[PDB]
Amino acid sequence: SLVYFSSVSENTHRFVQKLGIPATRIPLHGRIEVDEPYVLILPTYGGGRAGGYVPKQVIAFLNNDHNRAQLRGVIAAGNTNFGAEFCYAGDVVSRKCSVPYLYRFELMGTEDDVAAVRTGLAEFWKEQT
Amino acid sequence: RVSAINWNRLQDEKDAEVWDRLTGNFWLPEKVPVSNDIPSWGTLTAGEKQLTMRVFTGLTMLDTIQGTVGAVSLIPDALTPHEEAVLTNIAFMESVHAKSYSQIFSTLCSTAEIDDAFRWSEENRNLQRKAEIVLQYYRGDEPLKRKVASTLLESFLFYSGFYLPMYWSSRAKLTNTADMIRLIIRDEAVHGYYIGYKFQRGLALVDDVTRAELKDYTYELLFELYDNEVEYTQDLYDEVGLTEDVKKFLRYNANKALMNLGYEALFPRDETDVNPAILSALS
Amino acid sequence: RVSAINWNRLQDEKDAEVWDRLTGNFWLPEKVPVSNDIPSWGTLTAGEKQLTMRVFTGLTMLDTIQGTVGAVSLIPDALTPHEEAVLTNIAFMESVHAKSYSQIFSTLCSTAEIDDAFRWSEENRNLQRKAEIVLQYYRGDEPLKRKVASTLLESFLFYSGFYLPMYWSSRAKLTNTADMIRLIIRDEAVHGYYIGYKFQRGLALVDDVTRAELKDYTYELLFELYDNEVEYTQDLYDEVGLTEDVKKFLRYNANKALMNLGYEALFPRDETDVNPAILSALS
Ligand SMILES: Cc1cc2nc3c(=O)[nH]c(=O)nc-3n(C[C@H](O)[C@H](O)[C@H](O)COP(=O)(O)O)c2cc1C
Ligand SMILES: [O-][O-]
Ligand SMILES: [Mn+2]
Ligand SMILES: [Mn+2]
Ligand SMILES: [Mn+2]
Ligand SMILES: [Mn+2]
Ligand SMILES: [O-]
Repeated sequence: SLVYFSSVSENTHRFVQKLGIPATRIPLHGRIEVDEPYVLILPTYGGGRAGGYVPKQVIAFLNNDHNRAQLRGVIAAGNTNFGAEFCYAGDVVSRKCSVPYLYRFELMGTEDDVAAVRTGLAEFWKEQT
Repeated sequence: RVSAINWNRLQDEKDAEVWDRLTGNFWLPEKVPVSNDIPSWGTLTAGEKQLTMRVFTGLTMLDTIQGTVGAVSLIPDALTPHEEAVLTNIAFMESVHAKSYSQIFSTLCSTAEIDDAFRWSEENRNLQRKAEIVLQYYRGDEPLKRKVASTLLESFLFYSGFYLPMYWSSRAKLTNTADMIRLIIRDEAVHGYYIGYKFQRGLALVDDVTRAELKDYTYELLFELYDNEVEYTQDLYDEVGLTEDVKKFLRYNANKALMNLGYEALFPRDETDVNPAILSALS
Repeated sequence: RVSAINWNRLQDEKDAEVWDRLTGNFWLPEKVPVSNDIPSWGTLTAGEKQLTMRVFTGLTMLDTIQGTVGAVSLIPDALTPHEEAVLTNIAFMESVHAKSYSQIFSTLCSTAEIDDAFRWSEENRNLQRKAEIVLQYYRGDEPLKRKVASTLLESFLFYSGFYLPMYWSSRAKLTNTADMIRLIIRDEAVHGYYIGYKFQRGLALVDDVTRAELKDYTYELLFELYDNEVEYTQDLYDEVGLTEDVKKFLRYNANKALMNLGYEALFPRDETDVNPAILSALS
């Protein structure tokens, strides 16, 4: 499965659509729950300085014990022009949890990012068996 | 007709997010200690110094235009009053960026060098051409095209010169100056994202015909600016043999600029594989 | 045509002086803890609370106008490129001022109370008239007259509302919110001086005929704005019985606005003897 988050700009939401994998979105308002294991795809939204960088809607979704238990991996989106903050939201989720850091990409991702995440996510799901 | 802004009623929550990040990232060139780069600066040849001076003056030109003309011209085209307030911050911080280069110049270079670098910006046909292109659309009467030209400046035109500070940092030279530039690049990224975000919001208000006319305009303007930037890059980096790598950086950022406007990346991976030492200097 | 700004060669050293002061005085509404004034706010009557809201909302309109339209419209009329950079900072800081009032509103008043203050600002004929006046010259094609309207706004129109926060502070009420206002007034003083200073510099470039025409316009515009401010002040301050002193404060600031433009004070000393407790509150 795939659980992703995107703000009003939907740069991450449009990348998940180009992926072609069915995925569920963390809503901008309210809480949700997932039953099957999933991989998280979230963008970074930090500033100056691991306190923050993660969207508040994702914090609420991850504060849910039932949702956090089924988290298997994290793929972060962002922009290399942010210096050391480049996709640091995935570093925060990977460090403060036991999940690994699968992939990084910028904004909507290039055509190579979609092919890289599809093949990588397929080989990662076969690893969970 | 005007009407006092109510920050307790936001029509677009993204406006507050960008305002908080930009104002929270406030900085001035005095925050970066450029004095420690005096030894490293002295280890550059006369040609290496001249290249850095001209590249920096070229960045000042884009900062002077984007702050004095660019950001201000977007205010009447705002969708919300908070977008107007955010735009005033961009215009100011752009002036801070342009002044930061003069602080670097004052700390490292002599008066004769600075005058030669600024005189070069006046006569360089490629630098003047790229300014005339965006300025015509900043001062025009097509609001959506203006946002495309503005985003292309923040996400593409700047990075032809942003390469050098990262190149020097990769060689353990002018490290503090690179930290100064990194503060600018961090700000530019948010500007290009925000102005591009607002461009997409305006795209949803027009018809399908206008949407296709704007996609053609973006590709035409990108390549017109790219053809001018490749000539600009040759005249500067050909002496140091960095032209081919800067061109990769140019194509790499041109794809980013397109994604800010909602369009897909155009150049393949084999044409944007910039030297990893430069990318490590960014992040 | 544009030309990257060279901060190492200033045609007017005042531009760097004003830039250093304005940027060095940078602040944000989050720096002032307005929450401590909640107890004091509860001791205000329904009319006294509403009076503070209307005064603050009216100030927000002037700040919104000066940041979105006023300061940016002065950029094409600048004499030096550094004057342009200073104006971008003023345009941004003016937006910070407008946000400060929304921050105060959020901490002390309710949503229904805040909406009433903004709905009143849309319908108040005196507040709308003063806004229409400055907007007419901001959007016109007379550069020197535009600078006169800006100076009268920074040095005269604002202080009709600045009286109340100083009045509360002089009575040990809403002290923290008054500290926020002192930060705003600190910026306004430099703005009125700078815009008025540049107005005087432009006066030396025209002939004596135009110079006399602008002195006539200044006295005429001051009289139009003053007569409108007394009606604005009466409708607001008549309930609390502060009208007689606000008019003294108005003449006190009208003299400041005139002197900022290089003209002599108009009201005598016995006509500007504002309450000493209010003048001490501005210290
Ligand atoms: C206020 C703000 C802060 C950001 N900070 C970072 C950052 O620290 N690191 C990074 O890689 N990208 C950063 N970004 C870029 C976003 O993560 C990027 O545009 C992402 O694709 C946004 O995802 P979305 O449009 O789907 O919501 C930031 C963007 C904004 C608006
Ligand atoms: O402060 O402008
Ligand atoms: Mn810049
Ligand atoms: Mn910028
Ligand atoms: Mn103000
Ligand atoms: Mn002001
Ligand atoms: O820059």
